[PDB]
Amino acid sequence: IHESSKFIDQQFLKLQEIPELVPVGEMPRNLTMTCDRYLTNKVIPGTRVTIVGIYSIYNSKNGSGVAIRTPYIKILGIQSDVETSSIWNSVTMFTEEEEEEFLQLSRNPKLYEILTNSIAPSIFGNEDIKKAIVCLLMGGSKKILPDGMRLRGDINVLLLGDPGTAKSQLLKFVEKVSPIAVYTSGKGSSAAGLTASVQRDPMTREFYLEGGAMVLADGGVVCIDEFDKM
Amino acid sequence: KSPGDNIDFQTTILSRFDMIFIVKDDHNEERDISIANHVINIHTGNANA
Amino acid sequence: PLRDLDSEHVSKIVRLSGIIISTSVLSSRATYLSIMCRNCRHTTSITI
Amino acid sequence: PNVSRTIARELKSFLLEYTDETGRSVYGARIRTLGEMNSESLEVNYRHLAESKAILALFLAKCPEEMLKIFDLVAMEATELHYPDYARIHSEIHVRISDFPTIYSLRELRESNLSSLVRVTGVVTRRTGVFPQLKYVKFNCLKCGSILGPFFQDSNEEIRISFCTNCKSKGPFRVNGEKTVYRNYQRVTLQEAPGTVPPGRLPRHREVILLADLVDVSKPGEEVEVTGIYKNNYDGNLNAKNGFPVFATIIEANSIKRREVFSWTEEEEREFRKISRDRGIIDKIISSMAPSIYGHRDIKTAVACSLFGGVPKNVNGKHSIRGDINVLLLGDPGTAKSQILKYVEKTAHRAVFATGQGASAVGLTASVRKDPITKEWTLEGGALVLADKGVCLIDEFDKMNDQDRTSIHEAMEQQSISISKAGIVTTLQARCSIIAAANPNGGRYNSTLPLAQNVSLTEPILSRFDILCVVRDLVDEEADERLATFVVDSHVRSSPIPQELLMKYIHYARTKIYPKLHQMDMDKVSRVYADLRRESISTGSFPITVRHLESILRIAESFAKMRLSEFVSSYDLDRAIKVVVDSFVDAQKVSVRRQLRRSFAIY
Amino acid sequence: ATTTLTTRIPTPAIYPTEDTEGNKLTTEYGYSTFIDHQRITVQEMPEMAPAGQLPRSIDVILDDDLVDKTKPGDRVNVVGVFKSLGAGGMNQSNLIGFKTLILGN
Amino acid sequence: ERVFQISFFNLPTVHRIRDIRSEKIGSLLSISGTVTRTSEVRPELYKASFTCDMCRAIVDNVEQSFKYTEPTFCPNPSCENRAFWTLNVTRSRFLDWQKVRIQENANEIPTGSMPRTLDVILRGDSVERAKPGDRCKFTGVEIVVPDVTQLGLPGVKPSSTLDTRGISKTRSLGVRDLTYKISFLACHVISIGSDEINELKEMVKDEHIYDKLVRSIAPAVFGHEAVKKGILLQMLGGVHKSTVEGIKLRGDINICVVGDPSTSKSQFLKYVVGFAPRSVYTSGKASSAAGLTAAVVRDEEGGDYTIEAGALMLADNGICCIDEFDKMDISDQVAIHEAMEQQTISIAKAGIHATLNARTSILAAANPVGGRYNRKLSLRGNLNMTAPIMSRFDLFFVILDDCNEKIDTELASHIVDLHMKRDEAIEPPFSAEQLRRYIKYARTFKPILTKEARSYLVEKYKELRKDDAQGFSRSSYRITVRQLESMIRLSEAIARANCVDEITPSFIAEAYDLLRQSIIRVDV
Ligand SMILES: Nc1ncnc2c1ncn2[C@@H]1O[C@H](COP(=O)(O)OP(=O)(O)O)[C@@H](O)[C@H]1O
Ligand SMILES: Nc1ncnc2c1ncn2[C@@H]1O[C@H](COP(=O)(O)OP(=O)(O)O)[C@@H](O)[C@H]1O
Ligand SMILES: Nc1ncnc2c1ncn2[C@@H]1O[C@H](COP(=O)(O)OP(=O)(O)O)[C@@H](O)[C@H]1O
Ligand SMILES: [Zn+2]
Ligand SMILES: [Zn+2]
Repeated sequence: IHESSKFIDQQFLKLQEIPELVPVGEMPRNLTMTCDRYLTNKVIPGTRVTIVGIYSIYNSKNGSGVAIRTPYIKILGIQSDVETSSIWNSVTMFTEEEEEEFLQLSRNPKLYEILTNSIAPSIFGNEDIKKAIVCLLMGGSKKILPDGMRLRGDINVLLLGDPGTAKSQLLKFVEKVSPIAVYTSGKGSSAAGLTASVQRDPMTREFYLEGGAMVLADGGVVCIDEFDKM
Repeated sequence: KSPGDNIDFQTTILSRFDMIFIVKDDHNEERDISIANHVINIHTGNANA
Repeated sequence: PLRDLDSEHVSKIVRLSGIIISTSVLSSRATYLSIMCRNCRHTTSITI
Repeated sequence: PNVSRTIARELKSFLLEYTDETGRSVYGARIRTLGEMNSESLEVNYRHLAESKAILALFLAKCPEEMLKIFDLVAMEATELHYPDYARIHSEIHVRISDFPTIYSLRELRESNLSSLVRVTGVVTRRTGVFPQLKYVKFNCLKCGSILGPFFQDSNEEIRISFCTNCKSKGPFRVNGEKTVYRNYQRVTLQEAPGTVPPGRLPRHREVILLADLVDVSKPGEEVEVTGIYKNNYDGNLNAKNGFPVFATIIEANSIKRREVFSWTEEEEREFRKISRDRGIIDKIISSMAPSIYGHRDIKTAVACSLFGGVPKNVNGKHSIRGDINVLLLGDPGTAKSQILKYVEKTAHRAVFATGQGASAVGLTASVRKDPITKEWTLEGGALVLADKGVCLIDEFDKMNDQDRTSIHEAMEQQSISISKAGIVTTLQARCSIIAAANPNGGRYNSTLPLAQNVSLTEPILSRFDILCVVRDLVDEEADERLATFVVDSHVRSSPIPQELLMKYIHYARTKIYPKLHQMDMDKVSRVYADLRRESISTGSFPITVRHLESILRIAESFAKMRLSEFVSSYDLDRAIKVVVDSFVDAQKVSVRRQLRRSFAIY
Repeated sequence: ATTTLTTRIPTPAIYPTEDTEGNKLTTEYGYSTFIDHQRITVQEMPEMAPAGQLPRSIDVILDDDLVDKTKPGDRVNVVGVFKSLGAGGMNQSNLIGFKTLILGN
Repeated sequence: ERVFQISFFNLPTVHRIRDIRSEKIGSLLSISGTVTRTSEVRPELYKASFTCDMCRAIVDNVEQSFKYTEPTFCPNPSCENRAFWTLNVTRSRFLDWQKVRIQENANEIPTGSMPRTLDVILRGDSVERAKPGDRCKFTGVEIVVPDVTQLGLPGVKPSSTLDTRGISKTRSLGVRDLTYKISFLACHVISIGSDEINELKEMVKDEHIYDKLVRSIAPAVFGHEAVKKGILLQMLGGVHKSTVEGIKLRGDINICVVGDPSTSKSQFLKYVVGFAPRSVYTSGKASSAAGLTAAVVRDEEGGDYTIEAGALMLADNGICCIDEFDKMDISDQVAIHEAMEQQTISIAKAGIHATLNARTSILAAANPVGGRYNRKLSLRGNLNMTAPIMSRFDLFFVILDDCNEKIDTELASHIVDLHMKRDEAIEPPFSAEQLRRYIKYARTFKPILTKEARSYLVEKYKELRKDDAQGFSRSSYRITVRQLESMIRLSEAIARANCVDEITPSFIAEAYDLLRQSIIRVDV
């Protein structure tokens, strides 16, 4: 009697040994992993995790040995590195003792000259650059005009010169400080594109947005280098 | 004809970037000591840290 | 590490780490079901 | 058969009696060490019990599977009086039969060899599983409130039971996974080694079972010898064989040996300290970097510094400075450029011998891609992920496409490789050093043009290499006196620090030593730089730049690691500055020769 | 299973090729009545999606009416009952759980 | 402890397997062809114990070829069902069993038909006497074997049924389809296709035999002593294991033959494949890496996987005639060069990884970019094969042609004089009847260097390489250490060729002059 019955969600995960440390001679091995109720959807593929679990045994309808079973883990709880990479998830719910001190920081007069002193511990000179980069991370006049023809608030900055002189380095620190920063290059990178790539899902053959820096970086700065090689 | 881009790229650089900064200066004898002695103070003795 | 998993300590609690590759679908399982006999017109309930 | 009672007490008497050298009862050592390490395995020599009573060795050869019923009980019986309640934590002892005489080629195993003990040769390939499977079996029962007690499981076949302790009943029995206990099982492919196959035939291959925690004690691509019992493996799904009833055979492995982990220890570490203080080991280490040629120290000095690397550091949570030293090896194709890094693939740890595209175990790309078995999906990382701590060795660096070039460039640029494919988004650490081998465009070095014009590669991928090593032709009566003799000596015959200490000394340093530099007098680097920097712009076309100065510190500290110093010595820089300037100057046009004299001021 | 929201007792009636009395029969095709069946599979709208992840999709069954008013690639809102029908695993023999779908109203 | 195998051999006739006819089923027959695969030697059940599940009674007397499961009597007649049994794996006989695949002889295929294949099976001590890739002869039984895939073929298929007459009131009707293939079962195998030493000794004692061999290693070709030496030397090895480290070396010799078209360079490859027993020939356009390197058959027919005798795994210990070399692709030439950067070959598919042995020489015929040989270019530019695969060739032979009337009339005569029936125009000093067996005596000779030779050899590499000072006249390619290594492994070839165990430098001077002759002019 389905209309007087109660049901729950469970999920199948696969975990594999991190490819940074595996035998040179062969592929990594992996474990079928399962979880139930509120433990579902807590984790995103490609995050780094520790699982606490029951290493358990089941029978697989293979087609494996003369008499055998397959291992699996029932997750009974999970935790992670605090957030893997940059993910569109973010926190707006700052605490009362943060607004208190951000307001007090706003009431320093030197605040602009403090950030230009702050946004670069190492880099020497190049004030006329760092000053502009401070202006970048703040966005700008996002304007939803009534005809819909909005204008960008963000700003675009180009570094040009002979190598050295931090023209590549200055992006690396920006990828630390800025919310949802992404660091890529011309021609994209290994297994990543610069711009939105579409392809079929190998199973169920569904078109979907695979990825790209401009797609992940929704809501922040994109760092690009070798911009001639597009 | 050539590999990669073409002079057309002269547009997207000047038209679509809100600032372009051109940053080369020429081997000034005191500058390459100033930056060097700062960069030494990076690698160890952590004085900048 | 998975490399050190063994038939030793099967069904103990284990702590291990890796990368999640994939996350499949939120399949649906019961926790209460109510059941009637199609001939006895007789009702029970089961919980898990 | 009750005769086994006679065999048991005979071998019980053997194990405890057997004195052979110095009169010692060596099995007391074999079993106490068995116990205190919680070893499941005893080690047994065929020559010893055969020298005692050959009928044991015959019975073992004829019908080992039944004979091994007796050994494990007797050894546990001896073990339990040696260690009371050892039976609590360990259920039984396996015996590793060893030193078995009749080695066969994997070809000639045939009809009579099965059900008998055999020693066989092959290469380990296709390790699959570590899975559990039954050893102690118990079942639930539905129609009564209690289980079926313990049944042992024979490896070859399943079991069935009717009886129940409360009832005789039809309804199902099912495995009580609340108690059932499992051995370790693995499937291995064994292949005849290439170098022992007669002309034109193909290496026959067999499927091998490893048990009893002998899982994960070999890794594929090494020659392995095993003791085991060969058998026809009837296991169902066999009536489907049309035509003749022809049975798939298997070997079950008792013992497995790698001879035909490496690590630093108290009794060995300290001799490196005294050696590390003995008289200028660096140029003695440069000699042991290449046994097969006379060669030339200018490449070897670069390779040694990559093998020790530098020190990674950060400026309060950011500003990563690369610990890795990267090398480009270049010169006319006839000069040795693959063989030297082929030695590195031996001598290094976590080191990979990558090649672009085919005939390569790793393609220099991080990827998500098929695996056939179960259509399993997993990442294959690039070699730069597989070697994240150590070094990636790239052969024919020029001969690569777009994708397998952007990968290395992204790794050098920022030491982490993106993934954003197949629905997985990750950045993988690629903190790996490089030795790259390349060839000039047209083979001849064409010394009248700069390196960036001689090679096809452009300056910024070329500049991520701090050290460029070059060799040209040598026409004169040196090479034809030396080189021909070292070459012909290699065919005619069919001072350095020994290799095993050398490969041990790199790993002992890197896992311990982080040599600082203290800013008492190091400022002079800026003075020498302030000279050499300015003076190359005026007379030469290409610049010297902070990226070079950066590498001087990180090359100097490598010799401090090789010295095992607490901090950078004032003349570790003197080694490094010569090693940098003879990278830059040799990279220029022949018109550079002025800069040899100008730099000789410090040389 | 798709004509009532409540799990009516199943009635696996047998198509009548013989009369109660035993006579032959013939079929009056078009005095019989028919209805259109369709299922359409809906996946999350890609601009609201937390991009990078895989698509996830569910099966919608349409009775006679709405069959004509969907086509692939259009942005569509559906309302209905997310029934969880059949009895997989717990009946018959063996895992994957119940077949879940929306009755599109 | 007793089993027998019996063979009849030397039957009066050979029947080409295209003329297999079902009128011969179960009869003795004589067959020959090419073995295309072998397979894992396996146990065949033969006599086995069968035990009742109902009582401890057993039977060992067997029904075994097919129907191998159901003896009709239990040694106590009463059972709650008498007919059915279980086997035993412990008390059984077994015999070694093998399948090999045999292919029609390319000398006798029909016009336009493909080289027919059929399956032939081995029992007992005849097992492991077939070898892939070579001519074989057989005798044995014209067996037939059930085949299912003949469903969907035209014509009625005979179906058996159990009758229904004289039993009453007791696929339930009892029916079967009996459709068969025609394999073969062979009892005998041989690898088809005294006063000898009194000839072998007699030739090596004579002073000229080397020069006789040079003008008889390809009797019909006119001139071209250079390539004749090269091929004769190519049939002879050099010590591959010549290292202390426990890594081997490229002891074998590789050759490329080059020149404008209508050179007879292609004839050599036909002569070699006609003469060298471990040789095979490829057009080099019509090829794939998966046909040169061994393929795999994916775990089919209920056995495990099997390896398919690729053309370059075959021609172990010998020559592969790669005609029109340059029309190969990047894929398969790199597959070659990965099989020359190592003697070994490695294969991956389906997770099954195999490393094959290989050790081979290649004889390559190649053509310039425009066919016409550009005298005024280096061989790298003219030949258009990338430097790594242009490396690892001990020599290149280059031919250039023009009217030289004193020769052209002798050549024209040689061509037309050849067209008189089997005439002696190409009569050598001596024929293959001793040449092949002498080469085997030369192979197992394994000769060695000498002190004065090595000390003198070190100066001839200076002499050679000095010619590249003032270079680019009578010089057209770079000289490096591999030319010394080439020169070493030619030293064994002549030492084998002369059957001299311990060489002298005055013979190595002839190999040196061959390396010299191989070089070419360029415009200043
Ligand atoms: N202003 C600077 N302060 C400190 N270090 C610098 C500065 N400019 C360049 N460097 C040095 O340059 C290296 C980074 O090179 P970078 O300029 O980022 O590469 P690219 O030339 O491709 O931009 C660092 O090792 C750093 O020490
Ligand atoms: N001086 C030498 N002594 C001994 N062997 C040498 C010497 N020079 C070159 N070789 C051999 O030649 C080979 C050089 O090949 P390599 O230059 O690496 O190929 P590529 O030019 O295609 O990269 C090495 O394997 C080495 O064994
Ligand atoms: N010296 C020679 N001896 C025998 N045949 C020759 C000779 N020179 C040319 N030929 C002729 O060349 C033909 C062989 O073809 P070939 O010239 O090898 O083609 P390709 O030049 O494309 O390899 C034969 O028909 C033969 O008559
Ligand atoms: Zn019961
Ligand atoms: Zn019976």
